[PDB]
Amino acid sequence: PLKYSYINKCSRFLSDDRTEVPQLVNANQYSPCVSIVPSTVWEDGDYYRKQLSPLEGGGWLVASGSTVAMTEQLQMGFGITVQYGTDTNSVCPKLEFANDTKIASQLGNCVEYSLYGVSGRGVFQNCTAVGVRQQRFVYDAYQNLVG
Amino acid sequence: YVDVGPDSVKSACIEVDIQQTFFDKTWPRPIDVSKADGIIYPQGRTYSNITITYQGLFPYQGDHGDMYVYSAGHATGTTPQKLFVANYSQDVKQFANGFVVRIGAAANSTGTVIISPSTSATIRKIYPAFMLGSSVGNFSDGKMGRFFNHTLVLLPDGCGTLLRAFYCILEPRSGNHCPAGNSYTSFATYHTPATDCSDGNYNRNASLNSFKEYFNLRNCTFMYTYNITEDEILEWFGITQTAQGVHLFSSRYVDLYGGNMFQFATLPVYDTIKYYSIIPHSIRSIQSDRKAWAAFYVYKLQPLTFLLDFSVDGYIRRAIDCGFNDLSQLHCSYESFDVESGVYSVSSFEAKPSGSVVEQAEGVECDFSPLLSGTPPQVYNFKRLVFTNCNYNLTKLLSLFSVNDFTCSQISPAAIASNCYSSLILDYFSYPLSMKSDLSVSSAGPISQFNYKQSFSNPTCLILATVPHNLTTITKPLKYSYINKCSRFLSDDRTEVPQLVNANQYSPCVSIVPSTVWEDGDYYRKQLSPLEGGGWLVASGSTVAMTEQLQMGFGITVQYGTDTNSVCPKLEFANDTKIASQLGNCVEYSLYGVSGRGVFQNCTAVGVRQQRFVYDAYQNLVGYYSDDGNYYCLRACVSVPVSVIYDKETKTHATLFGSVACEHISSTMSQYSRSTRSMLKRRDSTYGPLQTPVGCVLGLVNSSLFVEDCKLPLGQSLCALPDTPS
Amino acid sequence: QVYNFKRLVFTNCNYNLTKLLSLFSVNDFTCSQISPAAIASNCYSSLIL
Ligand SMILES: *[C@@H]1O[C@H](CO)[C@@H](O[C@@H]2O[C@H](CO)[C@@H](O)[C@H](O)[C@H]2NC(C)=O)[C@H](O)[C@H]1NC(C)=O
Ligand SMILES: *[C@@H]1O[C@H](CO)[C@@H](O[C@@H]2O[C@H](CO)[C@@H](O)[C@H](O)[C@H]2NC(C)=O)[C@H](O)[C@H]1NC(C)=O
Ligand SMILES: *[C@@H]1O[C@H](CO)[C@@H](O[C@@H]2O[C@H](CO)[C@@H](O)[C@H](O)[C@H]2NC(C)=O)[C@H](O)[C@H]1NC(C)=O
Ligand SMILES: *[C@@H]1O[C@H](CO)[C@@H](O)[C@H](O)[C@H]1NC(C)=O
Ligand SMILES: *[C@@H]1O[C@H](CO)[C@@H](O)[C@H](O)[C@H]1NC(C)=O
Ligand SMILES: *[C@@H]1O[C@H](CO)[C@@H](O)[C@H](O)[C@H]1NC(C)=O
Ligand SMILES: *[C@@H]1O[C@H](CO)[C@@H](O)[C@H](O)[C@H]1NC(C)=O
Ligand SMILES: *[C@@H]1O[C@H](CO)[C@@H](O)[C@H](O)[C@H]1NC(C)=O
Ligand SMILES: *[C@@H]1O[C@H](CO)[C@@H](O)[C@H](O)[C@H]1NC(C)=O
Ligand SMILES: *[C@@H]1O[C@H](CO)[C@@H](O)[C@H](O)[C@H]1NC(C)=O
Ligand SMILES: *[C@@H]1O[C@H](CO)[C@@H](O)[C@H](O)[C@H]1NC(C)=O
Repeated sequence: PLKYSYINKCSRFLSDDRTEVPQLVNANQYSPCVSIVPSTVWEDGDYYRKQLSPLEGGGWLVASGSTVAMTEQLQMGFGITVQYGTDTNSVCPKLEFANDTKIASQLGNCVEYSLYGVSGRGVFQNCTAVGVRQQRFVYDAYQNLVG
Repeated sequence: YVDVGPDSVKSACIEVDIQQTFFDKTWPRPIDVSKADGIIYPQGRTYSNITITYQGLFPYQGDHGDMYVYSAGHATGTTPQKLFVANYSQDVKQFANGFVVRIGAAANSTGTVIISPSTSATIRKIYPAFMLGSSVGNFSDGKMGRFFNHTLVLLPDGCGTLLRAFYCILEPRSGNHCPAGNSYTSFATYHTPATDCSDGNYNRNASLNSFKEYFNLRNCTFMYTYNITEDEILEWFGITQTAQGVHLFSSRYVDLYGGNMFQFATLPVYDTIKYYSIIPHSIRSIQSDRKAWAAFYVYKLQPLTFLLDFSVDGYIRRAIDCGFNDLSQLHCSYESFDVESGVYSVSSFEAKPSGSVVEQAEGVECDFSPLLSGTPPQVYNFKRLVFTNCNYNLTKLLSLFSVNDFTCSQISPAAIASNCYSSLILDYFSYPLSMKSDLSVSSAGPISQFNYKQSFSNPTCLILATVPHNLTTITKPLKYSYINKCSRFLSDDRTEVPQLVNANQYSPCVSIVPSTVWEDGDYYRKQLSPLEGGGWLVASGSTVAMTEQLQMGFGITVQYGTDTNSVCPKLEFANDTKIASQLGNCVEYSLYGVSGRGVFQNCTAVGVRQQRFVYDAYQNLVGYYSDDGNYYCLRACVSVPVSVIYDKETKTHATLFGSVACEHISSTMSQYSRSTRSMLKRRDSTYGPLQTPVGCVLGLVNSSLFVEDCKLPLGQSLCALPDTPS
Repeated sequence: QVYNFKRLVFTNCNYNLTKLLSLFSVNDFTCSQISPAAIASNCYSSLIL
């Protein structure tokens, strides 16, 4: 980027032009003020305003931003999060299964396991097939895997 | 970007006539929660026949939904004419934690054409279209629902066997009857069955192209398609949004028969949805070829708790909305669909609150002129202003400076501005912003070690700010200065006693330190008096360069009280229209900034007079003196206890309101308990309330029978008989 | 820019994040509710960056 930049203001002016209320960003979501802010901030302290319609509840959207000088090598940041699902846990590290043994039946002992990233320890048995298909995991009222 | 295919052959569109009065119908469809209608299956797990409670987004049991019906447009004779559609294009709704819909439930039945209802045509399922996005606004003709940026588009295309979805930018068209044209009425889409959906060649692009005739796609970033096959059976569908993106659900893929939702698909879009609307559509079919279509419905979702009856086959078959009734509350508490017969307690009524009155005031604007001129103090020299009896508007003060640091411990900053107090105290000082890293109310920096501290017994706030170029009556210190040490030497010349500053007090070392520190690292000493046991006062300090604009800080604390609360925000009492002496049964109130709710009564005037309020041994307000010379007593307000008689043998119930008596009873309650009490009304809509010696009851019937044991005694001699066995 | 975020999500897939990490020089790596090593070895319904 020409300069690194960010929004340092995002609030709505009350229609009576005195009172004002801030609009803090929602976790994991874009702030609403992005609708008026330019893709980069052209100059430090740049600001913009939008009149708001009675459909919008009135007032003026107000926003501003600030900048930081560019560098010879780009500097970057990342955010990383993960989500644990139940039958959707298909994201994994590449498998190390090569040069091992056939799985998973042993029957056998109550062997440690992971299925689609769901860890546990236990023994398996030939069973019927209660409800319901394609949910993969089955649980009791006590939050213990049943099968 | 996405290969949506070619732009429309013309910018022109078919004219749209609004025929909405033809479409007004009353065909409500309340949710059969007992049938698990509209239930979304839990994510990723399944169960045996055990019943478990669960929490998630769900429809309300009593919701009748919103109804929309698609219909044929105008055609006459053997050919198509102009569209005749509903005004649904104007129905913008806020997104509200998703929704679910009912599609085709009226299949294999007959109804009417609606636009030409005399035909009495048989009805068949038709699939809905929608648009979602973060903003809406006026069309250049002032029409409702124009959209901004990119929006979700969901449309069946041609026959229902194909479903499409997109994320793209719409563009208005200047053709006649189109959004940038000035002949525009309202947007609509259409299908033309005469050639569309040929049996050997279904027209997969039919609906998209009619959409394209009113808008030009730009920047399409996503597209999806899905495979569907025809089946007139009812299907459920819905939408939710999470930080993982939008999710789509349907009953068709897994539980076509039972209707349980499953997550059929997901979407990559992470833009938050703020608005939702239904896309209007019409059939271009020939006037003798018209076909009526089955009704379509929509239902809102909310994060409600439900009992769920899983089938041994893993389908949810029954569910209980816990908040639907007091009866439902009982089932949820016992985690079952069969509570043992008995009398049971249920939650009480809130007793019907009403609008506020206040007895605050009075006073004059708090003079804040000491801050408007001269040089502010060094960190150990603080100025203080005590404010009592006066009115304020702190935002007026905020306009005078640029604030570079705002923080408030133990109180929101909005509240401290709006709160009324026994006192308001402001400390103010010069402060370079180079030192702002060392200052917070909890900071370990030398500024707080030796120059200033605040008590935490009272809520506090802090402000750092600088002077605007038009505030030059305020002036700069030669240098900013601070004490970076304060201790006293012991008289024996081997040890030293540190002296951290006390909260809300000047450091003792100020008595020797100069009004400014002449040089960085300067130190000073004074011999201690013999009354102090001798030894030497010691202090040292440091400086910071002067800056182009003066930099300053503020400390704010407030003091709580009752009849001493004469410091308040400026107030306006117009159109209350009355305050104390106006009753009332439950009203909100504030007296001198003391909040509460209750009812007042004209009474005596126990002492001590003029002491403001009056309290019991448990610190609850008892009553209050007023400037009308009248003592008011306060009873707070009185809640109504509730209980329920339940007869599982006949599956019937009845209720008791306790000691409250039927004189405060009304057919509906604003007081309030649970969203409905209609289950009682199933018999009691037709009868008056009945007073009993214990209390007023509903649906009891005064039989005057004498029975030795009801197994449902109401206490005293009261006894509710079960109706006779089946 | 920080108000312009780009997001990647991953489902159904296999990874070796240390090979990804080799492409940049990291001067700050921290995490919460997970060790920085375990986030690479744990399996998930999604991975979000
Ligand atoms: C389902 O749960 C019930 C618990 O109530 C188990 O008990 C049987 O339920 C059926 C259906 O109500 C009755 O007809 C039987 O008489 C019940 N058995 C007994 C001993 O009371 C039932 O075993 C469970 N089913 C499965 C497949 O686990
Ligand atoms: C599922 O949908 C896809 C497209 O969304 C279908 O794919 C093509 O469908 C046309 C329609 O006649 C065929 O002529 C093509 O040969 C199909 N392409 C293929 C099979 O690669 C597909 O037919 C649908 N149904 C399925 C997979 O059962
Ligand atoms: C009316 O439509 C319903 C679906 O809306 C039909 O229900 C299906 O009918 C078939 C044919 O007998 C059954 O095998 C299925 O079990 C039914 N349910 C499905 C597919 O979910 C019903 O038969 C139709 N009735 C008439 C008279 O046409
Ligand atoms: C998004 O919408 C806002 C108004 O809703 C508009 O000002 C902004 O330019 C849009 N962003 C685009 C078109 O990239
Ligand atoms: C335009 O938007 C405003 C904002 O609420 C709305 O009240 C009005 O009905 C719309 N149409 C016209 C023609 O002003
Ligand atoms: C037990 O498992 C085998 C395979 O391990 C399977 O073929 C069989 O169907 C199962 N038993 C029953 C009763 O289904
Ligand atoms: C037509 O649109 C209006 C919105 O202006 C809506 O309130 C009304 O319910 C619609 N239907 C009618 C008048 O039948
Ligand atoms: C969208 O189209 C516009 C046309 O002006 C172009 O500037 C932009 O790069 C496109 N964005 C894509 C293809 O993501
Ligand atoms: C004079 O001053 C010091 C204490 O400040 C002490 O030496 C002496 O006792 C004082 N004189 C009298 C009479 O107290
Ligand atoms: C009611 O209050 C007024 C003063 O506001 C007083 O004159 C009057 O005696 C009071 N009445 C009773 C019954 O206490
Ligand atoms: C109910 O019936 C008894 C029987 O004598 C009668 O005395 C009483 O007045 C009736 N009504 C009420 C409200 O109890």
